[PDB]
Order: sequence, then C-alpha cells, then structure tokens
Amino acid sequence: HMGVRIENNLFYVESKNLSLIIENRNGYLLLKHLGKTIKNYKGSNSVYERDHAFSGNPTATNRTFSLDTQRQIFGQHGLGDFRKPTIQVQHSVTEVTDFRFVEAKILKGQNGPQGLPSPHSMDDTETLVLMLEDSKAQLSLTLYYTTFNNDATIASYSKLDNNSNQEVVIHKDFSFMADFPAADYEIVTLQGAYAREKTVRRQQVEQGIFSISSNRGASGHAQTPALLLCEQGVTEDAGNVFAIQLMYSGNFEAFVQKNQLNEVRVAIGINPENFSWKLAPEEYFETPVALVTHSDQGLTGISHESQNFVLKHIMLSEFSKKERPILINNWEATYFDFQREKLLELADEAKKVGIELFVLDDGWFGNRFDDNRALGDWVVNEEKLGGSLESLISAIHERGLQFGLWLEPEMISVDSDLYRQHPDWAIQVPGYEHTYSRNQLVLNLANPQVVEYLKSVLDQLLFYHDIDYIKWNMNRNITKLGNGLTYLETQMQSHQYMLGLYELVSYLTEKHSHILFESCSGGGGRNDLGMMRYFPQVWASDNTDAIARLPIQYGSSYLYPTISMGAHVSAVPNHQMGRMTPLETRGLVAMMGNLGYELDLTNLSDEEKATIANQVNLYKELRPVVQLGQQYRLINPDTVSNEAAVQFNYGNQTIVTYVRVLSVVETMETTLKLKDLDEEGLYKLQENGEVYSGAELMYAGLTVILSQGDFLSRQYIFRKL
Amino acid sequence: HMGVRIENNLFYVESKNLSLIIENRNGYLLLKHLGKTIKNYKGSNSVYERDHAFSGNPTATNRTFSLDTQRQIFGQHGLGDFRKPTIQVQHSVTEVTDFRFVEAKILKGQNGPQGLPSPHSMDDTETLVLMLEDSKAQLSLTLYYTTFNNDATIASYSKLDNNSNQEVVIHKDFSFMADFPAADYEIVTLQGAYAREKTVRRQQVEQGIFSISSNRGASGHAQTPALLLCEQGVTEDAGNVFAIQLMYSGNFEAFVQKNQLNEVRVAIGINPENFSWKLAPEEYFETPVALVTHSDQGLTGISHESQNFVLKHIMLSEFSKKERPILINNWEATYFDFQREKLLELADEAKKVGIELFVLDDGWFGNRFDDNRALGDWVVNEEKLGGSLESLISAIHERGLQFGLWLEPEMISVDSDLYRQHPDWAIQVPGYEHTYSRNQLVLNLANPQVVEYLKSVLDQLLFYHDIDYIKWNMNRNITKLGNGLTYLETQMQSHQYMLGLYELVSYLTEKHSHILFESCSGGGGRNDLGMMRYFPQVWASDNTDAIARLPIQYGSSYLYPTISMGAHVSAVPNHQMGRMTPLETRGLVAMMGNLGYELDLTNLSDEEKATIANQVNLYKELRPVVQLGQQYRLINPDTVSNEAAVQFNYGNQTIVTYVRVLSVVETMETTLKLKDLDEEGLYKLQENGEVYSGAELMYAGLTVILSQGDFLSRQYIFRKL
Amino acid sequence: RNITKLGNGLTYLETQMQSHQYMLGLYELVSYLTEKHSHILFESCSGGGGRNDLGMMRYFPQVWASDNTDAIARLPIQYGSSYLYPTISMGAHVSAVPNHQMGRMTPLETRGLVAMMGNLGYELDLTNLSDEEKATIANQVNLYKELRPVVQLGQQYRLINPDTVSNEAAVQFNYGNQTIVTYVRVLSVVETMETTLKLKDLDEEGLYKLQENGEVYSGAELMYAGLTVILSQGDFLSRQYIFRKL
Amino acid sequence: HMGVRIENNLFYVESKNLSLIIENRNGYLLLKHLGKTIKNYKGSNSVYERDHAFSGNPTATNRTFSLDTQRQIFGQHGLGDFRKPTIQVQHSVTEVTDFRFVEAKILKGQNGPQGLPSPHSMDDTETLVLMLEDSKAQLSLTLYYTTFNNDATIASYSKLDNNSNQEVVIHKDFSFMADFPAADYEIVTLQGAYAREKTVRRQQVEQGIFSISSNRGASGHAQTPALL
Ligand SMILES: OC[C@H]1O[C@H](OC[C@H]2O[C@H](O)[C@H](O)[C@@H](O)[C@@H]2O)[C@H](O)[C@@H](O)[C@H]1O
Ligand SMILES: OC[C@H]1O[C@H](OC[C@H]2O[C@H](O)[C@H](O)[C@@H](O)[C@@H]2O)[C@H](O)[C@@H](O)[C@H]1O
Ligand SMILES: OC[C@H]1O[C@H](OC[C@H]2O[C@H](O)[C@H](O)[C@@H](O)[C@@H]2O)[C@H](O)[C@@H](O)[C@H]1O
Repeated sequence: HMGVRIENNLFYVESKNLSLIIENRNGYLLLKHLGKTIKNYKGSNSVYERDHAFSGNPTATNRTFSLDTQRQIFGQHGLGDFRKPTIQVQHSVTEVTDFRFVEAKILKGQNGPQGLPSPHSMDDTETLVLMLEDSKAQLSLTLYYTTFNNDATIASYSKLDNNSNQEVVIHKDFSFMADFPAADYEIVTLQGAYAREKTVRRQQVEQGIFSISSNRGASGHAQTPALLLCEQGVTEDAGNVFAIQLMYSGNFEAFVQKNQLNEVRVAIGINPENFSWKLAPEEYFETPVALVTHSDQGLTGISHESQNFVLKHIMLSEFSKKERPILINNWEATYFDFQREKLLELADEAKKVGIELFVLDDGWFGNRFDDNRALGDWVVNEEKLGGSLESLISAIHERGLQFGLWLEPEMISVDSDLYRQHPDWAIQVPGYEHTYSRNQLVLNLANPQVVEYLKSVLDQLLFYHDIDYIKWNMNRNITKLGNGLTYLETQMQSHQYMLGLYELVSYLTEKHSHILFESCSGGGGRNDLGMMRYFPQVWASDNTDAIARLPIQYGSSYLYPTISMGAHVSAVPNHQMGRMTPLETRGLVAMMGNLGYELDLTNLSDEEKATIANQVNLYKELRPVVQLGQQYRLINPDTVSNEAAVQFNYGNQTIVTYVRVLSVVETMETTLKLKDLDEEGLYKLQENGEVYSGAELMYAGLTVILSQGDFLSRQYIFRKL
Repeated sequence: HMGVRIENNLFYVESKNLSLIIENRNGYLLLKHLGKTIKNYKGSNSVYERDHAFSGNPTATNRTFSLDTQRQIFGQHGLGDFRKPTIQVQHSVTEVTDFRFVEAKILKGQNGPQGLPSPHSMDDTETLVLMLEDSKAQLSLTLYYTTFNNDATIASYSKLDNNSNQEVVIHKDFSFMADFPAADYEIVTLQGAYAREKTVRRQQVEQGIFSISSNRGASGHAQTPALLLCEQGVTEDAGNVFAIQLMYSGNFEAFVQKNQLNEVRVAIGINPENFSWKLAPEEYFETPVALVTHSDQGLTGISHESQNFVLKHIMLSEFSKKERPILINNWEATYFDFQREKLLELADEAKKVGIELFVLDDGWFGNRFDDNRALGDWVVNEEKLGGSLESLISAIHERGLQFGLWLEPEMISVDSDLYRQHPDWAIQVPGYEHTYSRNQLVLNLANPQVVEYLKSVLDQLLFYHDIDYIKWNMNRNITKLGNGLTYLETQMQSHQYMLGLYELVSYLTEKHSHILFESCSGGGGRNDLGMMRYFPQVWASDNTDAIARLPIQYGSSYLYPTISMGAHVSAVPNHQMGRMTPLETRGLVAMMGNLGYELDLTNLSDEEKATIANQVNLYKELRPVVQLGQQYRLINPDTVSNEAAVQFNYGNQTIVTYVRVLSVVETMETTLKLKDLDEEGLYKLQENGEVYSGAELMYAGLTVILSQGDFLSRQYIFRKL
Repeated sequence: RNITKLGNGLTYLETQMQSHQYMLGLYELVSYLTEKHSHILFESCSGGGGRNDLGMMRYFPQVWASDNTDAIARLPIQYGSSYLYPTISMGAHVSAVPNHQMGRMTPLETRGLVAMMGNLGYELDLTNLSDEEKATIANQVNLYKELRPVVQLGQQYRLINPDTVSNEAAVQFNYGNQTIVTYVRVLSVVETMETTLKLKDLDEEGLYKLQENGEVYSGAELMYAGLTVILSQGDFLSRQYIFRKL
Repeated sequence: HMGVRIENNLFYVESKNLSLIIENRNGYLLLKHLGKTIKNYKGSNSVYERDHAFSGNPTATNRTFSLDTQRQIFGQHGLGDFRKPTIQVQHSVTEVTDFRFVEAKILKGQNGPQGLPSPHSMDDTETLVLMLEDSKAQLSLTLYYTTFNNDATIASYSKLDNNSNQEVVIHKDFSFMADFPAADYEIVTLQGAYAREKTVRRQQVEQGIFSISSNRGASGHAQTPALL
C-alpha cells in the first residue's frame, strides 16, 4: 500500500518499492530511511548520539545532539551543521535561518510549482506537506514530497514565503537533499562535451566535495542534471542505485559531500552561481521539481525506473507512446544553400524511400544566408522558398510528406531588423561590449515584452501554416548579465529567463498540441527533464558519426527513454569526425534511436537509395520494438571497449544490435548473451530460421561473427513462437 | 528433469540447475556448454571454425578444424592443441596418444574410483560413461560425469586401461578440465600459510598460466584444492561462479590458462610433479573425484552450493547433521607436561563449566616427553597416566565427560622403538641422510606392511578402550623420495602413500563409526575434501588468536560447512600472536565455528570460569543455528577491512556476530544489514526486546555501537515471532 | 608451423630428447651458414614473429616482426618488438590498402611513418600504383635514407605507449645532433584538447631547430613544456617532428 | 671496478652497476644480493633464521636452517625446499640430488655452452665457476656467471656431468633462478598472438605461480623468453 502516512512523529512517503521515512524531533526533521519499503519502522539504523568534537549544539547542556551529525532532508548553515547548505536566506543583518517543523498536511492528486515543468498523470499520487517556520525571521519554508503508485520515484520541491515587513533575499534553495549513512559508494554522472554528449562517468566517493554544475544559463552539453549514488560494486544487473534528477533546464548543481565522519550528503537544484531571489513582503518562491528514483537491480534497473517514470509522468501523454515519424532534415544536406527546386527534389527522393516527414532546417527566414545574421527576424524568405511558406507546405503535403520547420526563438543577431528595432532586448551589461557566440546574442527572456513578442510571432506562424513538426534550437550560452534595474534583478534574470522560456514553450506546446516539438541546442546542449516535459524528442547530438554516436546514445538513453533520442543517418566522410563508415552501420546505429535521415538524397547512387529504402522498410517494422519496448544494454561502448550491443524486447519481438569499432585478428569471437527472456520460450532467429530456447540465448549466448574491417555491425532479430 | 541424456551426437549431464553439454564430433569430444540448464541445445555459442595461424589439423585439407581452437573436456599434447594437457601417457617410443570416442553408457546410483574418497548418498544420481580408445596404443580412457538431483554440482574422474602387451606410464592425468569461452574472468582461491590458512585470494585472469599446487605429499597449509572461475565483477550477492574442487589430500594442481586467442582452460587433479604411474598389461588407473559446482548468486551462492554438497554427499551421514560436542583440549593448556592428577583436575573444571568432551592430546604414548622422540610407539605411558588408559577413561566417563585421544599415525621418530625395529619403514633415499621436520620422519604408507601394522595397532587401541573421539594429526611434509625398487616405483610412492592413508582411515572410520574423528595437520595443513569424506571436522588452525582467526574462518568455511571448522577459546596473551584479546571476543569468534576450549581451566580466576560457563550455556543454545543453519557473510575480514560480521539463520533463529579489529575515533558507526529474512517477518532482538520487520533489518540495518578499544565484539540474537 | 607428433626416437627417452636436439641441429645449421657466408644479411622469420628471440638474433641480425603489416595494428607490435630488442632488428614494410590482415584503409603517410619507426622495407605491387603513390614512396625512401642512422643507430625513447586504452602512439629517437619524434593517433576525436607531447633526454641549454617551421626551441622547452600536437579530423593520422641541435 | 672476486665465503659477480653476491654456507649457496653494486657486503638484508612450521632441515637439531626459507640461486626438490625446482636429475631409484659446493674458479674472456648461441665480444669479461657435487649420485653441477664491463647484465648457464657408472636422466635444468625478498612486485612480459606479437603485459605478483611457456618447439608468437 502506497501514499503518505503520519504516525506519531514519523512521516512515511511511500511510492512503489521506495520509502522516505522522516522523523520530527522537536522541530528538527531527520532522515531515518530512504530506500526499499519498510512498514512499522523502529529505528535499527538510527544515528547514535554522541559528543563529536567541534560539532555544536542548539542547547548548552546536551553535547550529543548536533545538526553536524544528524541525517537530514534540508541543510542550513550557522546552527552547527557545517555540511553544504541547501536553503540560505538573507533577512535583516543575517543569513542565518532556523526553520522548525510546525505542521504536516497530506494532498491527493495534481500538485507542483507554478511556472516550472512538473509531473503529470498524478491522479494516484499523494503529497506530504511539511510546513516549517522561522518565527524570528517570519519566514515559512514548505517541503513537498510526492509518491507515485506505479514507479519507484518520489518528487520534491519547496516553497519559501516571506511573511515579514521587509525585503529578504534567497541565496541558496536546492530542490532535494539526502544525508546517507557512512558506507562505500560510487557515483555515476552524465558529462561529456559538445559532439560528445552524456558521457557516462563512474568514480569512487572520496572525502571532500564532488560536483557537476552549469553556469551557462542552460543545463549544457557537458553535464546533465543527474547524479546516481550507487552501492560499491554496482553492476548492470545488481546493486542499489539512487538517482537524483532535476526538472530544470537552466543553471543547476549536483553535489556529493563526504564529511569528516564519512557521512555523505547529496543534493540537486538551481545553481547558487548566478542566482539570488528578492522577496517583497507576502511574496513567495518555489523551486523546480527534483526526483529521487531507486533500484536494487543495478544500472539497468535504474535505467528502467527512470525511463518509465519519464514516459508516464513527464513526457507529453500525446506522444509518449506514439511512434515517431521517420524524417529527412536538409541541414547537413545543403546547409544554408538551398531553394524551392532543391527542397522538392529532396522531398521527391525522401518519398521514394518511404520517409514520412520533411524538415526544413535553418536558412528559410529573414536574410539567413549564413550564420552571421537574421536571428530574430522570423519572416519567410519567399524569394528563397520560391513563394509563400504555405505554398511550400502544400507542395510537401501533396508529395505525401508531413512538414517540419526549424526555429531558434531565444536568439537575436546584431545584423537583424529585430536588433535594429530593439537593441535593449539582448542580454547585455550597460557600457560593456557584447560577448559573441556563433556571431549571435541571447534574447532577454526575463523581459516580459520579449516573451509576449515571441508568443505573438510564433502563434502567428503556427496558426497560419500547416506545420506538423517543430525543431527548436538554441545555439549559445548566456554571457554579460546586466539587464536588471538593480544588481538583485540581474541576479534574478537567469532564473526569470527560464521562467519566460517555460511560459513560452508551455503556451505553444499546449495551443498546438498536434505538433511534434523536437528540442535542440547544437544537438544535446540542453537535453534535460525540464525540456522533455514539453518536447517529446531531442536532437541528441550534432555528432552524426555512427561510431562517435555509440557512447553518445549510451549516455542519452541512460535515464531518458529511447523514443526521445533523435538519430539520423548522415553522409560520409562524416562531417564532424572525417570518417568513412558502412551505410549499414550508420543505419543500424541510428536505428537504436529515433530514426531520421540527414544527407542529400539527390546526390546518392541508385544503390545507396535502394539501401536506404530497405532501412526505412526495416525500421517501420522495428520502430515499436525500439520506441515502445524495453531496452537492455549488453555491451557498453566506453573508452576501453571495442564493442557496443543493445537489445530491445517488445512482446513477441527481440532484437539485438552489435557494433565493433576496430577490426581485430587472432582474437576469439565474442559470446553475446541476451537478457530477460522466458527460459522455456522458443525464439526463432530470422536470419537462419533456427529456434533457440530463451535459456540458450541467455545462458550460452551468441558467437558473434564478423569479417575483417572497422566499424562493422550486425542485427539479430528474434520472434518468440 | 535431471540425470543423463544421449540425443544424437549430444550428451547432456543434468544436475539441479547445472548442465554439461558435450558433442561427439567424429570421435572428438567438444564442450558445448557448462552452466545453467539448457534443453534442446542448438549451438548459439558454437566455436566459429576458421583458419587460425599455427593451429594445426588432423587432416591435410581442412585448415579450419583444430584441437588448438576447439573447446574440450580433456587435453592432449601433440595433436595440434598446445594448451596444457590433462592426460599424457608414455607407450613405446612416444607419449602421443589420440583417444577417440567410441561408445557412451549411462549408469544409475553409487559409482566411484576404487580406493579414493568419493560421493555418498548417490541413489538419485546418473553417470555418463564416455568410452574413448587409442587403437594404435591399445589404451582405453573412460570419462565419468555424475549428476546430483539436489545440488548444482557434477562430479568427474577417469579410468585408463592398458590393453596392450607392454608396460605404459601415465605422466599426467587430471580429474577435470573445462575450456571456457573468451570473456573477462576473475579467479578466487584459498591460499595463505601455516597459522594463516585458507586466505581468500581474488585476481584477474591474465594471458599465460596461473596455478596453485602442492608438491608436499599433502594438500598443504598454503593452498586448498579449489579454484573458482568467476564472472568479472562478481559480488557476494550476484554473478556467475564455477568452483572446481578435488577430493584428494595429496599432491594436486589447479591451473587457469589464458591462451593466444583469449580462451581460458581450467583443470584440477593429481600434481604431475612427483607422479608417474606404471601400468602392466591389463592394469588400470583411476583418478580422484573432481567436482564442478555452479551459482549465479555470487560468492555467497557458491559458498552455499559447496557447503550443501559437502554436507549431503561427502561428510559422513552419521555426523553431517549431528551437533558436535563442546570439548576441552589440554595441548595449549599443558603441552607435554601433565600427569593423571592434572588431567582429572582439568576434567573437573571442564565439567563445572558444562564442557561435554575431554581430549587428551600429544604426550601420552611411549616416552613422548617432548617433540623429539616416540612417534611410532603407540604404547600407553602408564606411569605418566598414573595407571592404564582404561583407568583414565573410566575416571573421565565417571566425571560426565566423553573421552578423546590424539594420534599421529603417519609418522616415526628416529628415537623410537619402531624406528629401532624397522628403519626402512621411513620415507628415505638409499645413501642420503634424512631430511628432518619437527625432528620426525614420515612413514612410508606406500609399503603395505606399514599399513597393516597401523591398522593392527589402532584397531587394538580403539577396541580395547572406550574412546569417543579421535584427533588425527600429521605434522610434516614428505621429503627424500627413494623407497622404490625402481625409479618408477618411487614416482608412484606419493600417490600410493595416499592410497594407503585412505585404506587406513576408511577401514578405521568404518569399523568404529560411533567415534568422531577430527583431522589435523599442524592445524589446517591438510584441510581438503579428501579428508572430509572420513573426518567430519578438522582443527582449522594452530592459530587460536581471536583476531588472527577472522580471515582463517572466512577461508575455512568458504567452501566447507561451519560444522567442520574446529575453533577453541585459548589463553591470553595468545601463544602465536603475543596478543591480549577480550575473553568475550575469543568466545564470540570461536562460536562462529565448532566450539571447544584449549587453556588451563585450573589456572583461571573464579570470574573467568563463570564467563566460560556462560559461553558454554550460550553456545548450547546457538549450536544448532551455527552448525546446522545457513551462513551469511556480512562483512569480510581481509587485508583492508577493520571488521568482520557473519550471520546464521536456522528456522526461527537469526544470530549476527560483529567484530572490530582496531579501535576508531570520530568515525561514523557502521550500518550492518542482515540477509535472507522475510520482509514481513517480525524479528524480536533479544537484548532490547524490540521487534523489527525483516525489511528493516535487511534494508535499513543496524547501527553498530562499540566503546573505545581494540578487538571488541558483539552478538545480536533474533527470534522470528 | 609448430612441432606435433613427437615419436622419432628409438626409445621414449630419445623422443624426449628430440625437441632439444632439433634446436641443437638448427643452431649447428644456422651457425655454419651464417659463418661461411658472413657477407649475407640473414633475416629470421616464422609467420612473422613466431620465433623472435635472442637465440635467433645471435645469428639473424633482423627479423620479420609480424605478418600484420597494418600501420595501426603495427603500433602495439612494434612497442613489444623493440621492448628488449634494438629497433635495427625490427623489420617493417609499407604495404597495400585495404590492408590484407585487418581489412583497413590507412593513409600512405601513416604506413610510411609507422614502418619508419623500424627497419624499413616495402611489400606491395609497385607496378600497380598511381604516379602519385610512386612519387610519395620515393619521397619516403629519400626521407628514410636521412632518418636511417637516427632510427637504427640512435637511442629510442617511448613517449606515448600504444596499448588497449590509449588512442595514441609516440616514439622519439636521438642520434648526436638529430632528434626525431613520430606521433600517431588511432581514432579521430572532437572537442578534445590537443595532446601536449614532451621530449626526453635533451640538453636543457641545447638549441633545437624544428625543420617544419624553422623555429628554435631550447631542450628545456621541448622537455618541460612540450609540443601541442595538432591534427585534422580523421582516423589514423600521423606526423613527424624533426629537430637539428645547432 | 668489475669482474669476479672471492672473499672468504662470499662470491662477488660484478658487471657495470649490477652485482650478484653469493655466500657459501657449508656447501649451500645463498643469494645474498642481486642489484646495484655493493662492495664490502656485510649482510644487512640477510634472511632471519627461525623455525618456520613445515619447513624442514638438513640436520635433526637445528630447526632454524631450512632450504624452504633460504634465498638461493638454484632449486632442488626433496631436501626441504618446496618451491619450484630448477635442477632435477633421475639416477638409480630416485630423482633426489643434493649438490654441495666444493670449489670455485674464475675464468677470463670467451666462454659459453657448446652448440648453443652465447654472448660474443667477451674480452673484458670474467666468469665465476661454482663447482657443486652430489657425492652419492656421483654427479657434478657447475654454475657459470659472467660479468660484462660495459652493461648492467650478468649471463648464466650450467653444466651437469655424469661421473657415475649408470645412465642418469635430466628432468629439469633451468638456466637461471633468483630468490628475491618479500616485497610488492609487478611483472612485465611480452605475449600476444600471431598478427599481435609481443603484446606488453603488466600485472601484480600474487601468491601462487605465474608462468609463460612454449611447448611448440619454437619460442612462439604468443610468448617471448623474457620476464621483468
Ligand atoms: O544552424 C542549424 C544547425 O543548428 C544546430 O547546430 C549548430 C551547429 O551546426 C554546425 O555543426 C556548426 O558547425 C556548429 O558550429 C554549430 O554549433 C543544430 O543542432 C543543428 O542540427 C542545425 O540545425
Ligand atoms: O604436538 C601436538 C600439537 O600438534 C599439532 O601442532 C603442531 C604444532 O604445535 C605447536 O604449535 C608447535 O609450536 C608447532 O611448531 C607445531 O607445528 C596440532 O595441530 C596441535 O593441535 C597439537 O595437537
Ligand atoms: O609463404 C610466404 C610467407 O610466409 C610467412 O607467412 C606465412 C603466412 O602468410 C600468409 O599471411 C598466410 O595467409 C598465413 O596463413 C601464413 O601463416 C612469412 O612470415 C611471410 O612473410 C611470407 O614470406
């Protein structure tokens, strides 16, 4: 049984197979247990209260109670706890608060912060409401913890109210914290770089502080808002994992602190860097939603828990179980150099090979002949498009293709009519030159006039044109913060920018819910759960190399479902890596994600066209298995591995893709075992007609055979009889 | 369904959850699968046949079939396979054989080599009999594989027949081999040293050859006949483990060879060192029994599989589930300096504290006043014992105590009547001085006159005296091999010694089956599964230090059940380590094994006596849980750990012992989680009366609290309600 | 091939002797011929590196290090083959693409530079090459004539080792006033800072003129600061830095 | 200064920057030091002689001297040392030998086994000749250690003579052995495969035995006769 329970001084937050048990101890909240379900909790794992030197006390005479040594669910500075704080508020001459628990309530159903992406489908949830007060400062802090009945996840966020007669300023306000008992731990994170997104990093927890953070005003290519605290020795198949994640696309921090006693704190939230928040009397602040997810089935277990929760409670219901169209995108195919004739030629060829959707990328608006101008001028270039956009769209519809369009709303070029009319709309500092990035500037979405203008322009574009799909890019990070009327307002503008973004995108996604929106940021520059609340797929990476893609897809689907993960077959030599790969391998790698194409189909041989049509035919069959099915990593592509293998199960269908990076000689063939089959099941392998029991495939596995050569791949397809 | 099946060219050997599937390929036997059960095996994991350079072929025209590259179940040298061989026979001018499969049979029930310890309780087994022949050499090799219906174990051994007209000579004949597919593996072994027995070693499998072996004529203190080939990343709780073990107490070898292609061979058997075996026409040779055991539940899983199989099919039925008596042994207590008065005083005190059995150790026979003489003179020293042995025994019986006696049958002192009468009975080389060890020599048990004499002397001792328990020591290794009439007979004498031992001990254990026999070899010098077929417990180590014992008991119960593992509370400062430990800790450590006492109870304070009586009271209660119950390692004592914790479950009883080696300060208390409880079960902790659900104990665990100081311990006792 | 089916003795003991006697017979044979024809350069071989040991190298002053003539597969092979044995012994030939063992295309520049870390030869059908490939080979031959003493007679310093985890290989040779460094990268990388490659065993105060840019660097700079190693996009690229001490 | 020196019961084999110092202890040869040059060696790193359980003795009354525990330069089986042996000879009904040191000589210049490849340019070398005998078996074992003045290398090999009236059979005869003191070590070897020759392998030394070997009648693609 699940939901929230209040029993004497214990609070139980109970999701499926995951409990958070909190004790009220004279106004202080103690984390008693976070993990597998325990009813009638007694306190076997209670902290032993002793005098720890230099760990101080709320009263003079009791040296054994210290907030330096108690496990907690939020952190303050200045009351004796010296671990990193997660709430810190300036008021009067101090930034000491002392929030004490005063009252708990339980809500049922939908619940979340205003103006920030939060879980949906909440009919079967309950929320613990822990109301804390600092009576001297006259502030309220309210903590929310939400159960899910169908997932091992709890969601959290807080609300800070200013009930005093003066302005106060928030300096730190994380969305989730947990004090875990001394033990050996490892952490997994997703880091990497542009064209290397979501690189899986694993390391030992060491004394001191480890963090990942973004100060770029987007979550960034190089860090994802995720941190997995794992049992020492965790594998794909076994061990305890706790994943903490943030539904936020701005500046964030995740940290792990191992303190002097070997205790471990973890927390995630809005980055303290580039953040302060002014509250006038009666005003309040709500933090983004954090998630804590648990598995005892290792890294595959946490992948599955995380993917499920995202699919059911974050990704838009309209798309979360909807097969996504196989597209063509002209970007790598033509860059900015195209016109109506080329587009329709490309469309004709896409149609021949059975592609479903045609995406017109950058270069259709203003005078956007290169990447040095025109951002901000969302006006159709009718000369380039050889007529109205309406006219191009009908042309595309008549050819049997859905129609998609690229936007980059959050940006403005110096050389643009927009910048000529409103230079003050750029993020900038009075009396400092611009910092440039891809020769463009960032619109100040903290300015409500900017948001209203973008709502208006885009509403107009989407209502007046039959567009089936939007690709929403964002191609630089935020510099030169100085648009406030005061320092505090500038310190607010990065979070306000985010609120403006979320207002903009929630409005458009809602008022045009039939359109499939794909998020983008030079590929994977902002691929987080904040964006995925509104954009059910994401351009995972500008790196379209089949081999470079292996670690990228490993990371990109680690916590997020495969359905979200854009992947396109592109030309050779590849434009990022300078590499020749087999067209078969580019096909098979892209088919481990959400398939599209991004090369000039008009310039391909008859043979290459035929191959692509065969791939499109294959994926139409494989699409439900890949997009709707359960993913199992069999061999991980990392720094030391020469291989990648991923399996998908979906009812009676089981597919396995295998790739080898470098050619090898006088090396015994890999044995590749499948996962999660019926031992007694009978599995017929498509290529040889042979029937194998699930036991054989799982316990003996496949001898994987390849010719000589680099970047070869193969796929095994199984039907359960 | 389990047993043996022959289906076309496949042989299935099916134990509970473990299958060996063998293919006959034109007379060559191929290992197709060893692992979890597979029915209707098709060959997903078949070796891919290609031309491997320098891997040669039985025929001229087929370069793709090579015994260098096929996975096999026995190894020959000279047919193109260059991996280490496990059968090698000299005949005529060569030691090339080419054994080819000719015929298979299936046996039911009891089956094993003559004169060597083998499994019992075999009603529900079936044996695959694979009959091979070298027609040119006129030799037969017969392989046996036995299923068990109640254990994930298969047993093997072979028989070599000389069907030719000339003498032939066996050079290598292992008991089990397996070729495993290229993959990442680790190996676990039990090594260590005298007073450091069975140290658990874990390492990576690397190209080349790793081995453990004994050339000491006993298995030895420093290596156990065991080798666990593990899945990379195996833990206590998860991963595949294959344990290969040998039922043999002589010279053995276990090896792992990773060859040029990354393939891995493992094998166990009689050491080739110090071994050759002459076969006259019509003569045959049978190897000792090897075992292969499997788990997919990690190292605890393989501990359990191995312990179960030993308990049910190796250890004598008479004792395998019988609570063992709590004993006193006078060895550390008095050494050689004792007499009737001292013995009965010790007995009185043992009785007061509730000890059940009194063991008279070394020094009662011949003129054994020190360790420099008298071995071989098994004559009661009636002066020292103050009358007949019969008289001492009645005295001990009348005091309520069972009676036990120390023997060392396999040894002879230079200064002894035996040596004076028969100097040629010693293992020795004509014209070389003796090599001495503890100033004693080894009897040549390959001489049938030696065996007949020891049968006679000991039968006489056991029939004429009411002895309840024997402790059978063996205190040196074998040097100076030279008693043969030819070189070949000397090369035979180490295995013949073993056959003589097994003849001797099987005879006595059988003809006196009411007596509990404890094996010994300066503690753990010969603690293997050969000895444990006859001796249901073993003096695990001369190291009776409570702390030094931690890693020793870890190793000693790794594959063998706790019931076998002798452990005695001894005096402080400890005689081996020079260390003071709490009497509580010596008690609790010894109670993780088969409890006895070995200190001068007459010299203890009133307080220490009281404590011992309380420990004896406690263990009477804990004995079934420890000796009959299921063992779970919670914290392993190794080189880097400051801790040890072991749990035992037995029906409604759950106990956990925790020891800390070094005192620590400003270090958070350990959280200790229990295993294998009912989540919903209610567990009442004896010390505080508190009731905890199994979920809490398993998922939250116990905060472990201790004072300041070294070598402290505690025990938590739980009753399931 | 390797030796199977031991059974030529008149007794078991003589068969047990025949493998060592085989060796004694080999050594008698090869010492005789190498001695009676000492002007001839003998190269030992055994499907490449099947018998590359110090017994053979007493008589055969070079050895075909490997049948694998792939430029990239050669990296770990040359690492091992010159680990204890001098570079002069280590046969290495520029071969055709796609490579016959690995099935791989590599730049002719890389096949040249990898083979020039050993004892250079060629092993491809020169009659079937383009005019351009011929020209390149003539340039490589010209280069190696210059580099030969440095490589064969000079002192070798491993700077980056090609192993299972490394994406790189770099080897330096010093010979009097000459210092060369070869660098190879196996897989193309993106958004990865350039490697810093430091040289070894120079004079701190020495002045080293880099051939490609004419710049003069003190030995201290080359050893303690090192070279930013720059490459285009692509797999199996290589470069060589050549230094003259002034 | 380099070459060979005999000073009381110590033998010094001195190459450039590498010394092998051997002690004759009542016929038994002990490895005292192998490493950087030491003159006037005293024995700071001598084995401490104690009773090790199950390590046996040449005489009845001295439990502290054992060939199981002494560091040596050649290994026999059956005299109490249980480490892998490097000389093992069958004669009569046994393969127990007990070779004892009887005499040392020093050679200068060219020197090597007949019919096997050996060092050249040996003008500036000296060879320690350690003559051992098993008087019961009537066998001689002679160990040679050669200095080089221009290299930190010592070369070794042995000669076994049958001085008895019967056929004898050599079962093991390695060319070099060394007992090194307990410490943490790693080993490097060159292994690999055809088309992957001489793959550098590095690993930790662990309790038990590690080996590389060829049984192919050639040294082989997959292992080189080297161990670091
Ligand atoms: O401009 C359209 C383009 O926008 C995003 O990529 C931006 C990157 O494109 C090129 O790779 C360029 O070389 C890079 O420097 C630049 O960051 C988007 O992710 C692309 O899909 C495409 O739409
Ligand atoms: O002699 C009886 C004794 O025998 C075995 O132990 C032999 C060891 O005893 C002492 O520890 C001695 O110091 C050691 O050198 C010697 O090896 C047996 O294991 C002991 O229980 C005891 O019976
Ligand atoms: O036959 C001449 C050839 O001999 C040696 O190589 C033998 C190998 O040649 C091919 O690679 C063949 O495919 C292999 O199977 C065979 O082992 C020598 O090393 C070569 O240089 C060449 O002379």
